Order: sequence, then structure tokens, then C-alpha cells
Amino acid sequence: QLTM
Amino acid sequence: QETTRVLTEASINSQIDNLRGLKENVLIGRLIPAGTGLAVRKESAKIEKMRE
Amino acid sequence: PDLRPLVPIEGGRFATSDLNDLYRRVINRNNRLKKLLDLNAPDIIVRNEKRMLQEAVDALLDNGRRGRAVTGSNKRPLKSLADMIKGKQGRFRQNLLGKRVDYSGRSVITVGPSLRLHECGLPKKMALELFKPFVYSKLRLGGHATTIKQAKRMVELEEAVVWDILETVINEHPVLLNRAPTLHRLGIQAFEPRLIEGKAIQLHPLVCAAFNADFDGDQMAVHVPLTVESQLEARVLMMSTNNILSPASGQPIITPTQDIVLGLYYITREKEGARGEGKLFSSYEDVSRAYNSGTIDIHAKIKLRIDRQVFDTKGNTYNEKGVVNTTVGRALLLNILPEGLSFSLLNKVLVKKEISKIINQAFRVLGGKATVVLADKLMYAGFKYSTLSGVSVGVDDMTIPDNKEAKIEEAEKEIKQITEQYQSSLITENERYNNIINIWSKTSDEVGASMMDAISKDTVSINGEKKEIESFNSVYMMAKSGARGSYNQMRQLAGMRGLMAKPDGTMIETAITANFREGLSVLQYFTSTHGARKGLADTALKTANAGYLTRRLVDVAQDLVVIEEDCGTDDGLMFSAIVEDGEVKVPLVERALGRTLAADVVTEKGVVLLEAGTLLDENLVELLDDNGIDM
Amino acid sequence: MARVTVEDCLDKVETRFDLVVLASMRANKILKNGYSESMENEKKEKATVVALREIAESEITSEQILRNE
Amino acid sequence: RMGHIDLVCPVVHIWYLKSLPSRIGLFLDMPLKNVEKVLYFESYIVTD
Amino acid sequence: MSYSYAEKKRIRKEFGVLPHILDVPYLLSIQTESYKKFLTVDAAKGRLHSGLEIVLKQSFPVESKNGQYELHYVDYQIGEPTFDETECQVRGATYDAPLNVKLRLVVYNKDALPNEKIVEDIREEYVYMGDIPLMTTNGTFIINGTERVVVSQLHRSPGAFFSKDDSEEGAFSARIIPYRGSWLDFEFDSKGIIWARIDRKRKFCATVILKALGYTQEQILENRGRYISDTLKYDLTRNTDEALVEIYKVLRPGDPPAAASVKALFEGLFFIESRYSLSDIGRMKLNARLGSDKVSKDIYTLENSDIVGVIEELINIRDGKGKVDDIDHLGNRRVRSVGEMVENQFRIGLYRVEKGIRESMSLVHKDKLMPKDIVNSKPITAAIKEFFTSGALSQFMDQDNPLSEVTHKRRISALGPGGLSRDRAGFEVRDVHATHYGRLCPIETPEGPNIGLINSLASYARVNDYGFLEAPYRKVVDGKVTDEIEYLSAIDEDNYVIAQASTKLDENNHFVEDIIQCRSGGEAIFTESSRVQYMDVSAKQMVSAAAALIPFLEHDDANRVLMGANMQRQAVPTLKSEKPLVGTGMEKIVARDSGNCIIARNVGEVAEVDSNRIVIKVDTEKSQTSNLVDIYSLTKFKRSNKNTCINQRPIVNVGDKVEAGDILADGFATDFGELSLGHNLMVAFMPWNGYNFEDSILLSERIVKDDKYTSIHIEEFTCVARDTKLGPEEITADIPNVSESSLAKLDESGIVHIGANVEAGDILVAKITPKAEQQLTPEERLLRAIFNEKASNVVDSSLRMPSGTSGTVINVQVFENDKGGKSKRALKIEKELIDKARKDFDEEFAVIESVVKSSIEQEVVGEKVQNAREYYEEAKIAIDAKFEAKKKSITQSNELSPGVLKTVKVFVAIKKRIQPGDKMAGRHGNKGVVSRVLPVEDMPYMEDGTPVDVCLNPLGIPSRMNIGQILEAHLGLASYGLGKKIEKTLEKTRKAAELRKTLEEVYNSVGDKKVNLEALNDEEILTLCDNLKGGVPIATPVFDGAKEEDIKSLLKIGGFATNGQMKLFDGRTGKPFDRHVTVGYMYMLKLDHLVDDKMHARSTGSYSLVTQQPLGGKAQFGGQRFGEMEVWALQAYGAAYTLREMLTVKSDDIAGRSKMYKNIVDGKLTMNVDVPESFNVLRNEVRALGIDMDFDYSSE
RNA sequence: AGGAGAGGUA
DNA sequence: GGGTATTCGCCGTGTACCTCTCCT
DNA sequence: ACGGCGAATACCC
Ligand SMILES: [Mg+2]
Repeated sequence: QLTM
Repeated sequence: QETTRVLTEASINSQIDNLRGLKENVLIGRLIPAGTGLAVRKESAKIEKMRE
Repeated sequence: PDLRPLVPIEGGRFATSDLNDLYRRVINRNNRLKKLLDLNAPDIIVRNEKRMLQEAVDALLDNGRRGRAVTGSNKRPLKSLADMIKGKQGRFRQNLLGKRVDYSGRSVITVGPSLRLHECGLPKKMALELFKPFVYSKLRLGGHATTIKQAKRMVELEEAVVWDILETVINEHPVLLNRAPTLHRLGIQAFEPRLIEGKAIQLHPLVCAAFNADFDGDQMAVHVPLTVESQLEARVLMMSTNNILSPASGQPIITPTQDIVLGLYYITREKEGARGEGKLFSSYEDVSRAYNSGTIDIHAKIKLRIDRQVFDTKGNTYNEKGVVNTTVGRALLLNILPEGLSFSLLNKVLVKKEISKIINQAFRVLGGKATVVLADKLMYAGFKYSTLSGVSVGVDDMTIPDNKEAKIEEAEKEIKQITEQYQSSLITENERYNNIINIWSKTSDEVGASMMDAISKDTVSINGEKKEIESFNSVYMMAKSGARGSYNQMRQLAGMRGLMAKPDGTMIETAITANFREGLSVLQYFTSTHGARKGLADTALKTANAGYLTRRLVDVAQDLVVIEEDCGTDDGLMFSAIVEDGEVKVPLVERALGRTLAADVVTEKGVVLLEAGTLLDENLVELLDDNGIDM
Repeated sequence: MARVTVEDCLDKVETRFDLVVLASMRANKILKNGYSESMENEKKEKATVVALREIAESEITSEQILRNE
Repeated sequence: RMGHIDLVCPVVHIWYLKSLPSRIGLFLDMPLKNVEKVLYFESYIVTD
Repeated sequence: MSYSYAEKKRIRKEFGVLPHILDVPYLLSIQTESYKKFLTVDAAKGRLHSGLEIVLKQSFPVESKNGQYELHYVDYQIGEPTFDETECQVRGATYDAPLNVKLRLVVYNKDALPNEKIVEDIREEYVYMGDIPLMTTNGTFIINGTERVVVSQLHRSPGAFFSKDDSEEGAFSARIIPYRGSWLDFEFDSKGIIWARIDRKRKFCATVILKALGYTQEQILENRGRYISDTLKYDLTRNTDEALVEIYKVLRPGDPPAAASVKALFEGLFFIESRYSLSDIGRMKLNARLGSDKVSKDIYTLENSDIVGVIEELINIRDGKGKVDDIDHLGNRRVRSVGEMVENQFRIGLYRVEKGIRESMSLVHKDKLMPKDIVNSKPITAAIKEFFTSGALSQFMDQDNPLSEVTHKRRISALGPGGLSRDRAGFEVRDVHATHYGRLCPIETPEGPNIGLINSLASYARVNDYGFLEAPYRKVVDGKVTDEIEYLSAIDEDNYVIAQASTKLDENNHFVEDIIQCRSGGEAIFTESSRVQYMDVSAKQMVSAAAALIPFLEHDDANRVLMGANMQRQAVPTLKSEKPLVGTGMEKIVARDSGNCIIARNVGEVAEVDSNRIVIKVDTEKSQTSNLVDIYSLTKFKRSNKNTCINQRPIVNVGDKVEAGDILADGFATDFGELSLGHNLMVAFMPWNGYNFEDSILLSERIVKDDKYTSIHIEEFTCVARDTKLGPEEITADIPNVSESSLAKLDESGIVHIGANVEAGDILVAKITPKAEQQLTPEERLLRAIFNEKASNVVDSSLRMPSGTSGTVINVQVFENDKGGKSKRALKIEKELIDKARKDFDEEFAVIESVVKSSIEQEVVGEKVQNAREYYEEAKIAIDAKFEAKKKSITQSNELSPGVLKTVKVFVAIKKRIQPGDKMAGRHGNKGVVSRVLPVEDMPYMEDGTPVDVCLNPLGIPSRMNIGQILEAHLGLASYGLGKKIEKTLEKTRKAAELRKTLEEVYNSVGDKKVNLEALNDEEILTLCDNLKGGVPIATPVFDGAKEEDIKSLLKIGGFATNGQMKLFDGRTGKPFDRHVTVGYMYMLKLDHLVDDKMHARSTGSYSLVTQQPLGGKAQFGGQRFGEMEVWALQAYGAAYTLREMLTVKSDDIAGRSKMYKNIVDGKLTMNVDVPESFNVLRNEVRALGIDMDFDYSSE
């Protein structure tokens, strides 16, 4: 759910 | 990971593995030391005491 | 030899190993160099032999370390001994942390919404395989077959006396169900099976956000616990009724989600001048009987008489009485509330947040089974009243504002003036960027604002009643319910899609001034495929990044277990509010809840409130905020 | 999960792990007593829930008596 | 149940030579670039 | 708009505003126009040399070693295949034709090199060279009885590519890529010193390679900065051969320098055509990039100047006078199709042939040396067969329906030999470049690890003669759009402004606007209209063929169109086909441009019809001098690659006047020549009871009885009769000790009867092989004396049906022992088969000349030697050729697998209805699993009593912004109403002047397309009107479709509200719902993800050999993998007893499994978990290295 | 029985 | 002698499931 | 292909  | 880099050193140092762990205890198929694997040891320490 | 086997093949062949190839390549150089040594052959070739005997053994132990690619028949390098124990496909992984198992099956999952939270639907065809020795014993027990061969025989003919034995055998015998990536421990839960007919598995609608499942194709595996210590471990620890809250937070995981939220949101709204407004009821039976007659609305304000007990924070139990001002729909939910909870919980509009709050309170104040009964009942009521509502979606729900065309034309005239500046060389990067993109980014949100002043408001003017009322639009009620949908997703259906991104990240100067309702052109639909492909490409080239991190974390922290009640220490950390340097962004409360104290918490005047060693809970963290403490 | 609650037993035992250990000892002693094979195929319950229920009723056994050394 | 292979020439164990570090190029204190010449027949060493 | 045979039995109303400029080119012409260049010659397209012969022509003169021998290629011809495409997959052959080449020898008196081969031995002849598989008429290959497709390939085009690799500054590269050869590349550094490199050697300085002329003084003359000066005072080599031996020290580790081996290498790495080639594209792309044409147009090797210029341009690009290259531009990527690949493998194998001939040209010593015992043909057949059998771009064909095939033949992979990997690549070869517009579809790709690397072809796109995709545009000359189509390549259109198809023109083809959205560098722009140069020809020019089948696509979200396109390639075809009522006008094109519909080749009129053939009577006055009779044969219940069913049905009636191109039969999932993957359902968008909760679907059970989604599935089993060592395997029915009841459904031979209903576990074929040496244990010795068991010298390798399955046998095929006199049974069966099959060929032939003579005695009764005295002797040869081959087998139509005697096949067919668990979908990206089949009196119903078909949750629609799914249901209500407006009139005064008047308001009231029914006669109005009773079909193109004013007008005419919404009634009580629901006619599919082939439970099966765990995969008996992430979860619960048995007693505690099973069956309790047998395996192979791992007791 | 290549599902 | 400053090699890169042909 | 880490060696403090 979090990459950028 | 890094299985050879680990096994060569372990064999030169003639290391010993006290099983003692979660993962170490699933490779040889016995109760992990957690959860119900602790409590059966605990609740069984009470029986040899009561038979004495 | 039985570990490098020589199984035959189809038609007079042998699918031999690579451990026999590399053993032969060593014996055939050992013998050669031996009888070369016997003859006193020259040293210039005996050395060439010795160098060849060495490389053969280095390949037997592992090829690729020094040699190039010592290779077999199918131009594929041979597999050594140091490859049968290493890497993702070695022995440790794939065989010792692995282990395919018996008493196991699979199928597709369907929805089955008449189940209780502790139940699953299991086909007869699967459940007859999985429970087959149990059935053999129960046949040969109750005098149907004498030796296990006749029982084995009547199980394959699928007699009639077999399908009720199977119903009694799987009665109170649980099973575990698992989904594809088990991302946390809620991905395995135990259930109680009930034989259905068909070939899919029925999954209770509330255990789906745990598993991360939906019903557009997913499958699931079923395992059967065999021993009484594993059958008890299935009920006491894994059974789905115990897994009410997340282990990563305290929040609930059985909160109604999509069209249970819409029914409960619908019936608890209220309409001002409605049919039956102001009546006086004295029970839930009253409002029910009067509603089932078609003479009273479900959004009509009424007055109801309540008389119930309500536990509060300290644990005391006062008495709630009187005549409250309600809606017909809220008072129809009063039947499922248990004793302990106040009717102020239901007496509101019941967006998703408030339903989760109801389940929170039911768990904290009443416990476990009270909550898993309240959740089932909320499920049934939402499922029922979203149906009876006949709620749908058409194309006129997507209402396009009336100012859109003028907004966009003014943005265009401003763009033309910016390039008018640029043609006389008065600006270089702004007069073709960061200015046009700001014009379009501002107009995008003005039009997204105009679009909610049209899907949210309404109008009635009946009795000189000309004023704005909250709409019952079906697209709006789906978002404001928190059931499904955002403001940007709704902004693209009926506003304008605005600016898009080339994959590097910069903004394409020409904005999509059209939404999905009027339809995109082809030069506008093209520029929105870059972002779509970039997103889809990120999505699959990223689960490897996160799965690697998870596996590392589980290997660093695996053997940490809670093994004693107290260690006697008196040291810790100073907790505060995690401000940004501008504002709080998280309170000290909600950061100190559940954490025990290492030092006393003396106040600024001098007196202490809490000694060291107190497990902080919700009934002790108000003292931290009411008495001005901040570290 | 019909009529034996784990919350009913967590008023007598600890840790939810002790419950499993003790219930399994009780169930093993029930099963190593007969409990079937003669006249009560579809007339009884499973030793798992029979053992789990005697803890929730302060019935035939309590944690201290569950031993039978 | 295993058996064995009576080699007539001694041969080093590749692991104790190329596992980085080398437990063989470290006992003697000679760089592996020089142990690999003596072990694959391209130079000499004075044992004494 | 009637205008065809089948296009006027049911006319489709078309919407849209844009004209017709260019019709969709033939779809498969990327597979068929490339195997034509390989094998044939065409002087119209300037191909004077087929490419099979440019390979021979360039390599043949061998001239072994001064031996008065020199071979010369003269000519070739390709043979005729043994069988036809239809018989190969029947028998198991590959559809190939032999190649024979003409080769002439020369000799003389073996003199002191006085023309040693000029005088005598001038022999010449035709010699067999190899087999070449032929491409069938559609574009597939039968390779061992298996249809295949050879996917295209997108690779890097030869030439010089100046990269940058921007990590530091000043780093600039320059690679020269060959078609085949070595990679000469250079580079720079922020220090400023030009280096070099060959294929993957270490970096050695750049002036080393420069020594081809050396001459340190004559370098700087033609070379002005300190860059080579930092290299020319970096080159220690002075002489040529010194630098050569230096470079040789890089081409060989451990070698000594020679004097004629070192110079040969360099002079033959970039200058020998047999080892290095630029291949006609490297040469022209080089001459373009470097600009000059100093080198010829046919020099495919590295001239010396093509390195000096590369060095010069590398330093100039480093100094700012030039631009670097774009690696993902479709100007720098070329397409290589199947003809080019097979030509490469032909060159590979032919080099070995010509290197073996001259070798054994000497070692053959005899008289009268004919050129037949010196050339071998095995290394050509064996390389082409390797490409086709084991290649990676030569794949199983996707059948499953017509669209799967059409869309698999149009696919362009970037992987494969000479391309990327699914792992090495990342994040920029997977991206929609600006030059994909018009050339590759930017919507259709896989959804796994292949995304961005498979990339099917666009609609109007063309691979040109060099391999670069192209797309057509309309010239805008003098500001006025003209009608001269022109194909432009990505490099070409880089300098043009290109409008779109839907810009507004005004009666003179000028633009009405003054600022439009164009594409000015592939990039979008808002520019004046006076700047425009081109304009598209269509609006589906951008999208693929499977995405142009989706109506209302400009109202959908690309993420969902992507999966709506991908899911109608998995749709199972149904029992009875059914058009879409809302379509795009492309189902006809996709069903026609595949070879499933039968097409008439000549104007004629139907003479005979049944469900096996059609006989047309050619009207020869308007057609060519054809056979006077066309016979079309029909495919009936044929198995597909996905086990589905292919079947053709005739459309025509005896007496019908047909034309050239008209459809005479429908095939694989087609209905009057339109593609029909699913059915039209009456859908209500509302939640029902949690039965459409997440994405589930609720069905009507009026649908299972109507047999809507039922499909036929044909499964083929095989039994072989081997020739095993210890005894031959016979297929005689004498099954030892088999129950006599199970001996009923089998004929006197031992095979089942065609037409029997077999269940799971029955004998299909009875084969017996021997078996001796029983030696049963003492248990059988103590209880075998009570019945006196007999001894068996034979075993039963008798085929049985698998588990779960059933069906009826529809076909049995036998191929008996090759080259062996069969007994009174097998030879008799083969003789009866010959007598029956030649007879059927007789009756097929006795009717062709029957119609021919009926026509010959037609124009003469009312010299007769012109067209009558030729036909009868032609068909006799036909029955002659078909008659022997129909029995001219190898007694098994093949070698019959040496070691095997007889191979028999059996076909079983079964019907499968939809059920809870099966996956359904619509064309708009919405899928879901069927949860319940409701009775019909529980479904919501309309006011007049009509129930509903499906209920679909409305929540899924606004979150996933696919609105075309709603507009489709509105336009389906409209058409359902229009089609009941006709059924009302048909039951009251069924004249043909009334029907002609309701059709006018159904058709010509909304829109500007005007069906023009004044061209059908009253017998045609009566069948048109009787086909429009389910709904008037409507066609809405893909970016030029119906508006909303139009759907509202049609909804009015149908008598509905101008929203899709109406009052429904609770089927369970009868009172309405509040809030009008949206009802309509969505078109829904059924995908090949049935729950019948997914269930699989297992209790105890059979285990592996090495590790002794259960097997896995549902095909043996499976067992599910309790992985490691599934062990972390049991650890996080604290479930120690659950985790200890899922690791020992359930999988590989060999001694524990047996005891657990024996305990459960007896009702006991005991558990010892000794140690998993896969830890003994690991400690036994860690000591197979030199290490000692062991257990211990720790006393200290 | 095992392995390769190719495709697909979640 | 001491200390960087490239240079080159080694180890790593998510889970479960289905189908086909081809080789041994 | 990419990254990060570690032993190796050559070029200046
Ligand atoms: Mg899913």
C-alpha cells in the first residue's frame, strides 16, 4: 500500500 | 540465505546448535517453544511435583 | 542410491539424475588416471589428467563456482550437490518449511449470506473425500460393514446411509480455510462446516476483509485438523469468532462493508415533511406493526418511549428512560441492540464510522459473543433494507454542473493570454508551464466543487417550501455512506478528469476537460493510458519488494516470545505527541494507551496521579489529558 | 460455536493456552474410557466439546482435579 | 547406506577454497590468485 | 442497408457520424504475407527472388579442394504434401512439402590448375533437400497433429545507436548492431579518453582498433581536440600486428600469438559475410545516421570508414553537435515475422549441409559420381523441425472461440530468442510510448509479469518491407483534407502535425475550428488548424481488434477496458449462438477474417444442402471458367485446442441466389456471420439479499432451463499397444478376471461402441501385456487355497475413463501394426473401412458430375465438344487420388511409435450447464461468480409479469468508472422495446404492407443512416420481421457511437421512460420497491473457469520418491502446499499441535502416516513424530559433501 | 516419476 | 607506511493454483 | 538488470  | 557461506564456517568452527528456537524446531518436527508448546511444559511441571 | 533415483520412463527409457552424470564423470577420470599412473606415462599428460580429475570433483560439489557451465544433454547446466540444499528451490525452502499435506482440498468461494459468523459451506463431494477414514470407522462401528473393504466399497457407490453418517461426523469438527498470500494471521481461520450441494465454498460476508477476498474468482484451501489437541486448538484459538479485532491495531475486522452499510445508512436518514410525522409509539412492536401496513414512511420523525439499562465507563449501570425524538428507521433497529448499550448509538445516521463505533462499544462493554451476535443482526438488517429500497444507479445520477462550460471557457481564455505573453518573449518556462498547469489544476477543482453542489443538494417548494434539502441521489448516497466511492472517483464521472501524467512524472499541458459521462475523445483517451499502464506495472513489480521485506522481518524477529510476567526493570522511553513542528498530528493519548508506566506521573503542582507499573487503559488516559500532562 | 463459549471458560482458566492443554487432557481421559462403539453413535456429542463444557460449568472437573496422576 | 570412491590423487574441497574468504588461502597467507595456480597445475611451490 | 445475403435476414441499425474512408485490412495478413515471401515469387510487388532461393543462391558453390568438382545451384521446386491439413491432425503428421533443388556438377582433366573443372562430368539433376512445413490457409501450422502459431517478434533494428547512460557526465556510448555478428561498441569518460570493446571483452583503448590503417601521423590528419591525443599518447602499440596480438589477448584467454591465426580473426570478425552481416537495414540506417553514402547500398559488412565516422560522431555528440537515440522509439525497433525466422534456420542448416558435402566430396571414391550421394538433407529437416517443435515463439494455438485465434495471430512479443527476459526488463520497455499510436494497441497486454511485453497489433497497422510498423493518414494539402491515404512510419511522422478523425469539417473539407488538439511530435498539443498536415482515416485506428468489440469504450476506464478485452478471449461458445443486440459493427469482420464461416467463391445458386456439404451451381456467365460446380464440405463436432467444440451449420436454402463473398455457413461461435460469445440477459441493477454482495451474480433458473449457457466439451483419450520385452502387448478383449457385467459395452474386439454412455471408471479399450513371477506373500498363501486361484501370464494395460467424468462416445479411431499382416479381424476392419470410405468418395463424386451433366444437358437441349468433353476424365483422377490414400497408410498412417503396435483414440462428449461457482463476465470489465440460481417466482418482475434474468450490484459501477456498462443496459432496453413493437404488429394483421410500415418507424426515425427497406420484397420483409422479435440489433462504433439524445429517442419510441428505470415488484410478496430500478439488456459471457475442473479434495494418495511427501497438482491426486507464509500464521496463533502434525504425520513422517490412518479407522489415540523423512534426506546430502552433521546428547 | 519452455487465474 | 579510490565478484529479488507439448 | 556489500589493488598523503 506504500511505495511513493 | 547464503547457505554455503554459513555451512563452511559452521563446519570449521565445529559449531553446536541448541535447538531452542521457532524455526529450528520446525525443521526437525517437534513443538515450537511458544503458545501451547510452552504451556504443555508448564502444566506438566505441575504433575511430577504432585506425584511427589 | 534411492536419493538419486533411476525411475523408468514411457517407452523404454530412463529419466536419470544429474548426480549420476557427475558421479560417472568422476569415476571415469579416476580409473583413467590410475592406469595411466601404472604405466609410468609421461608427466606432461599425467598432469593434464590430474587437472581434469580435480575439475570433475569441483563440478560434482558445485558447478559454476570456478568452471563455466558444465552442461548436460539439453544445453542446461547440471545440478550439483550444493544446489539441492540452497536457494528458493532447495531443501530448506520448498521441503522443510514447505510440505504439501494430506486431508486437504480446494475450490472456488461463493457468498452464502445466511450463515452465522462461525460457519462455512462445504460441498458434499469435497467433504466426503476429506473425511473418508472417519466415515470408514463410523460405518464399521454402527453395523453397516464388517471389514473395511465393504465400507470402502459402499463409500464409492455413494449409498444413502453414507450421507447422514457424513453429517454426523463433520458435526462439531472444525476446518481451517486459507487464501492465496497469507499476509497475516487472519488469513487462516477455523469454521464449522455444513454440507451444501454444489461445488463451491460459501464464505460468510463479514470474514472477507480479513482474508482480503471477493467473489470474482478467488479460491481457498481446506485443511482438516486430525487430533484432539489440534481440534481444540482450532476452536479455542483460530475459530473466526475470536478474531474480532486486528492484531496490528485495536480496530475491528468484522465491520459491515459495502451494501450492509448502504441499507443501514438509508433507513436511518430522515425526511422533514413525511407521512406519519409526529406519531407516538411505545415499543419496537408498535413501529414494526405500523410500518408493515404501508401507512407510515421509513424516514418520518416520530417519538418513542424507551426504558433500558446502560453500562458506562466505570462499569456502573444507570437507567435510560423517557420519550426521545427518533426516525421510523432508527427505531426499527432498536430490536437488535443488546442490553448494556444506549439508544444514542443508533439514534444517528449510521455512516461506516459509526457502525464500527457500535461494534467497538459492544466489544469493550459487553464482550465477545454479544458482539458477534450484534454484527450478524446488523448484517441481516442491512442486506434486507438495501433490497426493499430498490437502490440502483442510472446515468442521470451523474449530474454535470451547469457552470462547467463557462468555467472551462474562461480557463481557455486565460491559457490563450499566457501564450500571448510567451510569444513576445516575456517568460520562458512559466509562460508554457507551471502557469498553464496551475490554471488547469485550479479549474479542475472549481468544477469538482460545482459538481457536489449538484449531487448533494436537492429542491422542494411544495408549501412555499422552496429551499435546499439533502439529496437522496444514489451516487451521492454511496459515497457519503462511506460504502464505496471517493470524491475524485466521483469527480471523474461527472466533473472533468483534469491533468494526466507522462510516466516520468511531468504533467501533460493539455487537460482532459471531459468526464466519463459525455465520453473522452481518442486523443484524450490516449494520454490517460500512460498513467494506467504505469500504475498496473508498479502494482506487480512491487509485491516482490514487500514480500522480501516481510521475509527478512520474520527472520530477524522470529524467536521473540513473551516468557515471563515481569523482569523488574524500571527504564523505558519518553513518549510525547509526535508533532510535525507545526501541529499535533497524533495525541499523547492513543500513544500511551496499553503501555505501562516506568516512572510516576507527578503533576505540575506536585501531587501524583498514577504510580509506576499501572497498565494504562481507556479509563486512565483521560487523567493524562485532563491534568495537562505531556510526557 | 452453538452452546459452548470460550468466554465461559476464560473465567476459570488462564492464557487461552492453558485452556487447550487442560481440555485436551480431559478429552483424552474421556475417550480412553469408551464413550462410543456400543449404543450411542447419533446420541452423544464430541469429547472435545464435552470436555470444554465441564470447565465452563464448574462441572465434573476443575483445573486442579483435571490431573488424575 | 552409502559407499565411497577411493581417489588416487588428493583434490581440494571447492568450498574451502572459493567461499570468500578462503579458509585455505588464509591458513597459509597466500592470495587465492596464487593458490589457484598451484592447484590447477600452472606453477610450483617449494614445500621445503 | 440490407445489401448482402445474411446481412438482410436481420439488419442492424448503425449509429455514428464519421464517414467511411478505408475498410479494415485483412486481419491475418501479417502471418500470411510473410510465409509467402519465403516460398513464392511476385513481380507485381517487385519480389523477383523468393527468399527460400536467396538463401541457396548465396551459399552453394562448394569446390571442395582442387578436385575437379564444383556444384552450382540451378533451380528448385516445392513438392506436394502427402496429406491435407484435415488429415494430418487426424493421423498425427505434420503438414509439410518436400523441397527439391537442381544441382549441376563440373570437372576437367585434373591438370596443373589449367581449368581443373571445365571439361567433362557436367551432370545435373533434381535432388531432395528437405521438408518445409506449409502454413495453412489461415496462418497456423500443423506440427505433429497440433495447430500452432509462430508469434511475431519486436527486436532492435541494426545500425549505430548513440546511448548516454546518464550516471556521470561526459559518458557517451556508440554501438554498432549487426543483424548477425559481433557487437562493436565504444565509449567515453569524464576524463575524455575514447575506449573500445568487442562482444563482451574487457575495455581496451580505442586507437587499438584504429590500427586497420595504423599510421599515427595519418590519424590526426583525418581527425579538433585533445581526445584522441589523450589516446594517441595512450597507445603503446606502434606496428599493426602488435596491436593485433594485443586485441587477440582479449579474444582468447591463455592463447599464444600466431602470425596467420591472429590476423585471420580480426579480418574475419566484421568483414566475412558468412560470419557477419548488417543485412540491408544496417547499411541504410548507418548511411542515414552517419549521413553519408560513401558505402554502397549492398555492402552488408563493416567498411573501414564506418568506424572512423562512428568515432567522429561519438566525439561530436559528446561536444554538443548532435542528439542521442531513443531506445523505445518504434523507429528503432523492427518486426521479424515467421518467414524471416524460418529463413534464418534454413541458412543455419544449409551451412552445415554445404560444409559436409565438400568434406565427403573427396572421401567418396567410385565411378559416375551423381550429385545425390554427396549432399545430405538431415541437417535441414532437423533444424526446421527444431524451430517448430521446441522454439519459444512457436506456440500452441489459443482456440476457445474465433477471437482467441484472430488475436493470437496478431500478437507481437518482445521476448524470445534475440529479445528480453520477463525479469531483466523493467519499467520502460513496459511503457506506452508516443509512437505506439496507430501501431500497437495501448490497452491490450497481460495482467501478470508480461505486462508491456506482449503488445498486440492495432487495427489498420502494416509491417512494411523493412519491418517497421506503419499506419494510414489522409493528406491535408492546401488546408483542405483530401482523400489520398498514405502510410507513415514512426520516423516519418515525427515531423508532421496529425489531427484526429473526429475533428469538425465543413462541406468543403476545411476545418471549422481555429485551435484543435493535434499531435505535433507524437506529443499532444493545442495548435492552430493551419498547421495540420495529416488526419486519421478512422477512430478505431488506435485500438486493437478485440478492444473494438466493446461498445461505449470512451465511457470506460482504461484499467477496465484492458480486462474487458482480455476476458472475451476466454468465453466458452454456447449450444445455440446468439448475436449481441448492442454491438460495434466488428463481429462480422472478426468472424469473416477468420476461417470459420464458409464463404462462396463464385456467383451461383444453391443446388443441394444438408448438414455435411453444400453444392453450388456456378453461374458461369458472370464468373470465371470455374468447374461449373462448387462443393463445400462442413465441419461437424470437431475437438478444439481447449477441448471445446467446433461445428458448422448451413444458412442457405435450396434455390438461393448467392454471390461472391456471401456467407453460406456459420461456424465456431457465429450467428449469420457475426461473432456470438454469449447471450442477452434482462439485468436489474439492484442488491438482492447479499447474493450479489462483493461481485457475486444472481441468476434466474429460467436461464438454465432455456439452456442459455450450455456448451459441448469433447475429450480425447488414447491407448497404445506396445511391443514390450517380456511379451507383446495385445488389444484383445480377454481381460483376465474382469467382471463379466463390465464386458457388455465392449464389442467383440475390446473397444467400446460408438454411441454408448460411459461413466467414470469403465473400460474404453482393453489391452493386455504379459506378467509373470507373482510370489505373493504368505498372507495370500494361507487364504489362496480356499478358492484355488489361477495363474496369469498376462496383465491388463486396459484404458479406463478418469474420475468424475462421463459422456457418450462419438468417435473411435484405430491405427494397427505397421507392416504386418493383420488377422481375420484387423485387416477385415481396415478393408471394410476402405470399402466404406471409397464408397462415400464415390457418392461425393457421382453427384459432382451428375450436376455437371445436368448443366451440360441444359444449354444444348433447349459442337458439344468444348466444355462437355473435359469434366468426366477430371473427377476420375480425384476418386483415384483420394481412394488409395484413404488406405495408403503405413498400416498406422505413420511409423506407429517403434516399440508400439496399435494406437487407438476415443472421443467423449458431454454437455455442461451453468451452476453456482462458474465465472461470468460482460464486455466492460466486470466479472463475477454465480452464487445462486433463484426460482423464477422469486425474481423481481416488471408490471406486466416479465421476470428478470440477473441482478447485479450497483455499488461496483461508480468506484470502477466503467459507465458504458450502464449505457449498454439503457440501449438494450431501447432495443427490447423496439422489438416488441414489431411482435405486437405481427400477431395482428401479418400483411407485408403493414410490416413495411412499422419497420420504418423502428429503423428510420432516430439517426441519419436510413436502412432503406425499399429494396426487400415482401417475402424478405416477412423473414426480417420474424427475426427482429427478440430485439432490433443496434451498432455503435467504438469512438463514434450513439449519443444520449439518441438512446432517449429510442426509449421513447419503445414506450419507456427517458431513463433506464422502471418499477419492479418483489417476487416474494408482490409489493413494489421504492426507488425505480435500472433494467436493461446487457450482453453477458461465460468464461472457461468452470468450478467443475477446480474442486479437488484428497485424503491420502501416493507420495514422491526422494522426499516422500505427497504429490501435487490434482492430475495425479494433488495435495495442497502448506507454504511458509502459512506457517508464520500458525506460529502467530501459538498453534503448536496443529503445526507439528501438518509437518510430520500429514506429509512425510513415513512411520507416522500409516499409524495415523490405522488409528483413525479404529478409533484410537497415539502419536510419535519421529523425524520428517525430508530432514534425513538433507543431512544425508550434506554429508555427501565433506561435512558431518549429526544428532547428539548434551551432557555438558 | 522429474525437469524445461509457453500460456493463464487470484 | 598509511588511506583512500576505484575495480571486480557474490548474493539477492512474493504466494498458491491450472493447462499444453517436449525430453528423459 | 539492479542494488548493496565486501576483498583487492593502485595512486596519492
Ligand atoms: Mg478476488
